[PDB]
Amino acid sequence: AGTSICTSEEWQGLMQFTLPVRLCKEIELFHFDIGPFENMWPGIFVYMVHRSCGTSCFELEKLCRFIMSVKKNYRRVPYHNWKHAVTVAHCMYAILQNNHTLFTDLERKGLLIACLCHDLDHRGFSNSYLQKFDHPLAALYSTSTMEQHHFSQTVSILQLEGHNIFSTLSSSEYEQVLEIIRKAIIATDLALYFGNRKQLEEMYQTGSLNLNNQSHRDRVIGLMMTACDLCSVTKLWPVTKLTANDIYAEFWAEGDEMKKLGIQPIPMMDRDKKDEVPQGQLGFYNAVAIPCYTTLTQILPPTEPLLKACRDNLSQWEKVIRGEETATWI
Ligand SMILES: OCc1ccc2c(c1)OCCO2
Ligand code: NI
Ligand code: NI
Repeated sequence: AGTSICTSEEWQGLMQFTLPVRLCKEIELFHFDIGPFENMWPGIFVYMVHRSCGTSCFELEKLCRFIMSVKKNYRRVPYHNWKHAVTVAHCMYAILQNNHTLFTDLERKGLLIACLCHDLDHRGFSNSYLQKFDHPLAALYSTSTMEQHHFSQTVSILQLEGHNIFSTLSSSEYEQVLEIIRKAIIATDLALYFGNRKQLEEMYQTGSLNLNNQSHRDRVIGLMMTACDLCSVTKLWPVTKLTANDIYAEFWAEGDEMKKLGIQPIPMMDRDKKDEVPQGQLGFYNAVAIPCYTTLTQILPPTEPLLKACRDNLSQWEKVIRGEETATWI
């Protein structure tokens, strides 16, 4: 109930934080895994913002309050949590650094912030669940239900005293950046990904894709958001596999609630159907992840390492299906 706010100790601590020198080099790479460095995650975000947008893009105090308050409004759920927020932001940083001048200063700061915020106050339940059981949120937001809520949470945090990192923008640039963030967060609704990707593949293959056309830009940015949101599938296999365990803990908890409401879940959400998981992953990679990174690589050639890693992980799920897995730790 209400919007949570960080403590003075929390944001002052982030302000004083210094990143270890060895990580500077690592943070630039797509395959970088934030996993082993939990205490450093908010500092890693400050560092990314500073490298991409400059140390004077945001007032430091407001930025540190914003970040630690964003952390506090992520819930202690197995997957859609603070750790996922930072992984997705780190992916966008790597895409931006590799394609820096294609995007405006306004886009870069808006997109890094949109990624950190894009799953804010997630409860561990899908849009499917919310709409099936008529949660109050599905009443307010008929489509892209959680994603409209995530944007609303983003705006609530900007409105806390001393948290508005965008105040110093011109009134016109302020409206523009909030629209960038809104569109980017809405785009993380995978329901919209399928149409967006299909349209982009068409525009690319006919050569009509034009980044000077606002509706095209919006679409490319949309696909960036998908690519960052799904980026666990572009890490090294052990990291990808561990994250999948977290995703499924959420799914299985949702399916458990459905059974309580008299309805059997989709197999993916049924903890009594774990044998079906590897085939389900194969279907997910073939239908979503591979086409996403394939199209993104056509449009932004330097994102190619995301696609190569995704392909390597598809191969590992194929090994699992064939019974060729080796020892795994949980
Ligand atoms: O982050 C990778 C990822 C996101 C969503 C998924 C997923 C993996 O696998 C099963 C369906 O949903
Ligand atoms: Ni989401
Ligand atoms: Ni997400």
